[PDB]
Amino acid sequence: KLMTVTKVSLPEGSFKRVKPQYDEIHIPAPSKPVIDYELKEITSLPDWCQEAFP
Amino acid sequence: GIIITDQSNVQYYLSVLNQQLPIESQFVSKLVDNLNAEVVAGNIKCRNDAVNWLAYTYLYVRMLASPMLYKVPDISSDGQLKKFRESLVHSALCILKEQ
Repeated sequence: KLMTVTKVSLPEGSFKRVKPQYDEIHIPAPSKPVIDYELKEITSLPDWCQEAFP
Repeated sequence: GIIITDQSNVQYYLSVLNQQLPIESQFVSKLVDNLNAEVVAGNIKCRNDAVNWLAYTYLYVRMLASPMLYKVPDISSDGQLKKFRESLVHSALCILKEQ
């Protein structure tokens, strides 16, 4: 059901529902990361170190 | 991620859910025993020493940050808790002595 401008909007948060029994709220997923990096590969390690993640 | 609860306190809970309330030291209680242990270990020979030791604790840091809530008198006189710490130590050592 409908939603109103309410406390702790953010305003990345974006859901509200209702019933005459209980006032039911949802929230979307937390944001996905901005990428300004290299996902660090395993081969970049020294020799012995690559058995960190066998 | 869901919670079932009363609608009144949800408002309070919402803030918490945003990870807002920080880590705040509970060393008030466990101060004493820890202090005793330190003493036993054989190095805290004076309240100055105790105060020095306390500085390395997170309680001290917390006090420095946001004092007033933690039973604190005043920042201008103490500066870096160099009376408050002493007071704490003194409190510890009377009770400890009694036991």
